[PDB]
Amino acid sequence: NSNNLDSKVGGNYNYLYRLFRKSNLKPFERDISTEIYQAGSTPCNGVEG
Amino acid sequence: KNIDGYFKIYSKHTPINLVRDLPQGFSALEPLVDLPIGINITRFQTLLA
Repeated sequence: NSNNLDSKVGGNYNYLYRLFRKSNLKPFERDISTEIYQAGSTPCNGVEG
Repeated sequence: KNIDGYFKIYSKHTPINLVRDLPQGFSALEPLVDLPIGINITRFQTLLA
């Protein structure tokens, strides 16, 4: 546990995770790409959708 | 080659006497360099003088 080490009372929002992604990944692979995932079949561009 | 984030470079140098062709013969490659980067490479170019 690292609760007393880095967690802040306002909510430690430095700790992120990649939730939405089109495919499962190969072992020992990382992704820092931040492109918007089309969770719907409608393609979407720009800054949101 | 690049397997499991490991880039393998196998090499050999040979003195030859030939003008425009690839020589007919046998020559094994000693494993020389390995480098643990961990990236997905798709394209490659040479660089001359």
